[PDB]
Amino acid sequence: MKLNISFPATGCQKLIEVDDERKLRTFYEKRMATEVAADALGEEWKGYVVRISGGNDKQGFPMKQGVLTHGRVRLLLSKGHSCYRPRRTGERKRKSVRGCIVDANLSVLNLVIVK
Amino acid sequence: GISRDNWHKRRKTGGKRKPYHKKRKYELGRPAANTKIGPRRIHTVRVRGGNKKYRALRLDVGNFSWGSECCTRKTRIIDVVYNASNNELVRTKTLVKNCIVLIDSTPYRQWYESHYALPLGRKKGAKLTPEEEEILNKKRSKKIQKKYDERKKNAKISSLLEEQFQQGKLLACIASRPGQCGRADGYVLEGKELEFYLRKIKARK
Amino acid sequence: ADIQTERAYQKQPTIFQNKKRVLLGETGKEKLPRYYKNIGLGFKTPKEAIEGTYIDKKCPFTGNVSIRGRILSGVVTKMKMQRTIVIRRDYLHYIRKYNRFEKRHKNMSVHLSPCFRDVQIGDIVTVGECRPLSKTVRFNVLKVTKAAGTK
Amino acid sequence: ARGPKKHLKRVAAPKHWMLDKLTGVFAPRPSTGPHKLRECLPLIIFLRNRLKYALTGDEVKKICMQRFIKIDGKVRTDITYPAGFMDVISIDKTGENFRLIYDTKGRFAVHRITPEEAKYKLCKVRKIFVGTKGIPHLVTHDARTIRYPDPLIKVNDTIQIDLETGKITDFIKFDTGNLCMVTGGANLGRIGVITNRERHPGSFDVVHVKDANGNSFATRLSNIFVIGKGNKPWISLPRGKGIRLTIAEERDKRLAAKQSSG
RNA sequence: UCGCUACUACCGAUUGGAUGGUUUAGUGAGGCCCUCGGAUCGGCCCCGCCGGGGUGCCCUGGCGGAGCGCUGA
RNA sequence: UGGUGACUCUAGAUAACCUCGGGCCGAUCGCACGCCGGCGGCGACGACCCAUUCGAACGUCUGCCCUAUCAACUUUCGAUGGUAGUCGCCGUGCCUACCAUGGUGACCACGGGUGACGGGGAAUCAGGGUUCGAUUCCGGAGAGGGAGCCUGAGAAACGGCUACCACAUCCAAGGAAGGCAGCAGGCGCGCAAAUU
RNA sequence: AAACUGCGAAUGGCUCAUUAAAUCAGUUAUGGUUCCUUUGGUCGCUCGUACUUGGAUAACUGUGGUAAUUCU
Repeated sequence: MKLNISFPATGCQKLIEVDDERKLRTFYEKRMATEVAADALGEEWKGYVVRISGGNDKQGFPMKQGVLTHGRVRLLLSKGHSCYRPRRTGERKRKSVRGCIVDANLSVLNLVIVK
Repeated sequence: GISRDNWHKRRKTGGKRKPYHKKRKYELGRPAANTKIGPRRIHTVRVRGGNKKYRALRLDVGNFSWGSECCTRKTRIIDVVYNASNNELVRTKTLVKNCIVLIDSTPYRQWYESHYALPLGRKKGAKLTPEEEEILNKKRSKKIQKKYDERKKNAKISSLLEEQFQQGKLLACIASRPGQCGRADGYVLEGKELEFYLRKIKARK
Repeated sequence: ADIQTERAYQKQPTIFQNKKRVLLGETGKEKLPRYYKNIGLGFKTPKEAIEGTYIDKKCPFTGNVSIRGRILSGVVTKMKMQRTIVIRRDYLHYIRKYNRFEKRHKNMSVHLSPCFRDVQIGDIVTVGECRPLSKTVRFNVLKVTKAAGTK
Repeated sequence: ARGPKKHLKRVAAPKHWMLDKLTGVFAPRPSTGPHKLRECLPLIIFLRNRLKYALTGDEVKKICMQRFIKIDGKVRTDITYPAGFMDVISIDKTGENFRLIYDTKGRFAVHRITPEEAKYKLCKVRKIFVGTKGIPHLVTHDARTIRYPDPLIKVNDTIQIDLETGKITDFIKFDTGNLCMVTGGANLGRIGVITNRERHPGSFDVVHVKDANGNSFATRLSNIFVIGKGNKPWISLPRGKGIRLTIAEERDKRLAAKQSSG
């Protein structure tokens, strides 16, 4: 597991690799874009709350906000969706996409320090 | 996925055609979106040339025409009483063209009492509220007191209409196609057409 | 009532038949004005088209069809439908090798208006081209002359 | 196909353009415009093939792109703009003026014309309709619509358009005794006086025409363009006067005209 | 009438297997249309910390929060 | 008012409607520069509607090879017609409800076949004929086999997408990507056909 | 340069498997329909912040995932 933590006011990202379980036990079974308390990550994470903005799974497939599935799902994506940009007008491709609920089957957790 | 081609049929002699192409796009047909009674909901379609079709799914008002008085007002559609294609379309309350509907007579009653100064559809007890006393018993000028009584001679109504005005519900017949224009217009049934469809509804039960 | 045999109301759609009248109109006469029109190629509108009570939306004298294209002819063979008959056209096809002809025939289903009443089979009839009226019908009967074995 | 064609093969071109067989597979394919593509001469054929000004289909681009070419007094930067009948081509850098009139053999012709005549053209009225709060219109064979026409203009007549303003100046009506040019068929490019007009209601009117030598011919009504009132043409005419010579005397003209040499 | 060598095709056990075309019945991917659904994204409010303008009250700027508020996507 | 051979046409008048998945009535760019704070000249993009052009579609009439060891077919499940509508760009059993019982057939329907895409044409030929026409022009169809769509003025599009059946490429085994009846080229097939 | 926007990619090319009143040819019809474009018309014809309105998003910067794709 890695965290791509980004602070929007100072505009600096950081990739922080975490290999534990107790540091990520607060993050499980949560959806995308919910404000959790990133406190159990370490000693310097006291007053920080952090929202889960996205993520990839172990095979590289990104997460999407609508799908409430614990695993991967095929979806037919058009223009204006995520995880897909068309090459032709009206071209709609079916791609596979990981759901929005956080698991241990992820590689990156995009995190936004909101406070 | 409907196709309204002519080549999926048999010939006049009865022989069946082996087809010479697959289904082309200009042969298409779309599903019947049957217009029901409810608060308005239209969904626009994109048809050939980029034009618009207003596929209405629920309709509640529509302007109708009292033909013999030259009066077009926007009423409220109540019911479906008889449909001369299929009668399962009456129990489903589907508005199609040429289906006989019940409308609300109140905009025509307000026009009649304003134009002829006669009480229409009132009961015999005649409880007349003062807000329409001023249009039924107004103060008239010198040239207007003869104009209203000049209108008052030919202000007769066929008695089949006044029984509908008693209960407040006129019979009307839709003359526009609601699944293609999104409106439910039409006309009020008068005279021989009225006493045809009346006995059709009466013999229906 | 001699018209309204259907389940909807048969009505000539251009004519308004609910005009308000006065006491000399209700006591005088119940007059239905009728819609007729002139087909423009020298076919006389029959007096039955101007005096009838029939209602037909594909009649070429009272309904909504316009006659345009080929004007043809044929003789009547089968009158067994509602408002439409079967005429057969007879022609000779030239075969080039033998320098001879051969008898040939083709049928047409064709719409017969109710103004042409008392039509027997076996008489010549002029037909006129219009839009498709049904799956097989594209001509409309224009004038009926009687077979020479009449009187 | 699915949707419209954008190419023209060469053998499938109009015969009167006189494109040879061996120069290419494709022919210039006229743009949509005022004229039918069978009834027009594109501007690339008038510059390269007829006038011999250009030599390739890139020099027509280099000529038209200097805005040196006005077709009916408006500058044309399309080389496949369909110029048709009675269209005035003004080239001002050289000083010439042409009008596209058919000649006696069914083609167009290089007809140089005086700039005093190039301020007007004739059109033929094709449909007259009212509308839009009761305002009457014309439609001519160039798709020129001229609202508020004279009430005595009807269908198949001839107006005279002023080309700087777009307005009608005076007209000719369809009658007998009027001088007409045939603009279609096998009598195309022929000039004669209207003798007779036979009516066929539900079909086409046939208009019998009489030459200036006595040669009568007929056409359908749509191939008839009234040029003059009486016998006087309101436009100039080509070197031949719209009078088709039979091939015997057309041979005699050559074998007697070579004998003026030395 | 009656003796040698081989091919063509059919019958040909084997209820030998594999695949098409018509239909009986059952099932029915995927798209579209309808009725729902509502993950999320705004906006308008309401107070709290407060400036200026006008005259305790109104409009403005920074935010913050909460509500099954009430609307849009 | 104007028209056609013929309108239920074109215009006119009156009463109303006008779709929140909205109908137009310009919050746009450039070049020369100005005339008495206003008034500007040429263009470029747009734009509802009308006309035209380029078409497309659906129809009318007439026409095609062999076969009777194919003589009756079509009609539950639309076959022929009538009425009312649904759908559709629109005309129509196109489709649905209720009816009527019709429609085609030795003048060869219906069924099967074709070493059948149709024409313009080609070979041969006294005159008549016979046979070929995959092939560069016109028209149709189709992109491995059926099917369904998105976008758009236009496609049921395959050098677009989504499935299924048939093949088949990579793979770290979780997945990913395909479509030469385009030009070359390869294999196979075959008597039989050229340069990556 | 890039990327957004517009337009095209529905033409051209290839082949002849289907298909026998079908395709197609000649002849007519749309008075029974759609038509990007071009050309001409029309575009103060409506009686009811403007000396200029609102929110995003690429390219870009920066941090990543996947063995792998014109993936994101």
